[PDB]
Amino acid sequence: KSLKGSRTEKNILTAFAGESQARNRYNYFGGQAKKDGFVQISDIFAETADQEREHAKRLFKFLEGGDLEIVAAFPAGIIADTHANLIASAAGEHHEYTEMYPSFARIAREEGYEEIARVFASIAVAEEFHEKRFLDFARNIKEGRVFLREQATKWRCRNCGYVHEGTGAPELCPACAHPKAHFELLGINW
Amino acid sequence: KSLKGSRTEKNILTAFAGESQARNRYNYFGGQAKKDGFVQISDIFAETADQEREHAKRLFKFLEGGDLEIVAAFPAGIIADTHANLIASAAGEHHEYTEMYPSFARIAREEGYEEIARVFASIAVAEEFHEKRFLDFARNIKEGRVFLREQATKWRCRNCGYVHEGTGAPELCPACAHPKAHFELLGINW
Ligand SMILES: [Fe+3]
Ligand SMILES: [Fe+3]
Ligand SMILES: [Fe+3]
Ligand SMILES: [Fe+3]
Ligand SMILES: [Fe+3]
Ligand SMILES: [Fe+3]
Repeated sequence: KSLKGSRTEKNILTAFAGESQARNRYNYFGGQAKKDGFVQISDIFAETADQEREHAKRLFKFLEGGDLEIVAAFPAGIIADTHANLIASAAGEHHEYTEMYPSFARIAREEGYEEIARVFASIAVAEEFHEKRFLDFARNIKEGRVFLREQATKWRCRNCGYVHEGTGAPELCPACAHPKAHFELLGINW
Repeated sequence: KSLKGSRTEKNILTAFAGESQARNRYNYFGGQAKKDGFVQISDIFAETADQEREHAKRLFKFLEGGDLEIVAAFPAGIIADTHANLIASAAGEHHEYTEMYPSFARIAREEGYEEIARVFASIAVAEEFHEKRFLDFARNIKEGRVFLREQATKWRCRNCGYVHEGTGAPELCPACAHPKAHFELLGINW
């Protein structure tokens, strides 16, 4: 039915607003990650920013009216060092899939908007992987395993694609001469 | 002084939230412009989205705390045809420089935050050009002068840079074979 004048309508705008701020936060965090020497982590933040843009677009496409008042609490800033930024992000992601989305999906059902409850529940699934990914990176940093493993693996320079075998990523890539910050664990997903 | 517990603090988060949603709206509007056959207009929306990201970043950098509750009305959606999207954008831009920013700048002063009042007043200046730019494009569309003038001018294909002299942009660019949608009025600003 019509969305105008329902708790769900107000809920979609709230989700859109939080997702909108998250996209900006993740992009700023990506910038700081790059300046901290974590290029792979920098690009993940950027990718996540992009994915929130898409969660925001699906929700926005449901909206049909003019002005709508919202009451909501959002994190009042802070761009810190990368490890802290990763911890703050996971926490935000955590609240979305554990509290915000489940609740909004539940309400949309009570109100006869199953398709929107379907979308709200599906976004939460993606929000769970974002948190996990942020948590793993935070841990690697804290344990110092970002650029060095205990056993010998293959490392890839994201800048030129040079593959390196060893316990750790080299100081400078021998092909493109870009620094260690550009190396990641070689991955294959096909 | 400290920003915590001031009307200004709440005002910065509000500006950050609205700017955050504007960046997403302008990007969605850019997509629709591209699908409407207005590539120059599409890129302007994209550029504007990027500039709001930067207004949002300056404001965000002032924030120092945790969670903060906000009460505010935001436009509850709508991606329509390009002319309407341009009209809605100018209106939003209009409210920012005429009402929101002046007011927030005024309050920041009463509260001893001159530097923030300085930033708030400077953003409004940029918000005034965004509106004007959106208004001109809306008018050209409505009057049908997007791809055709009364006197003969020079038109440039944004895709390959081919310069065309005439009253109107050609159906297909002769160099890159991309359609009329890619042409703009040749401009020089140096
Ligand atoms: Fe999210
Ligand atoms: Fe997320
Ligand atoms: Fe390399
Ligand atoms: Fe703005
Ligand atoms: Fe603007
Ligand atoms: Fe061309």
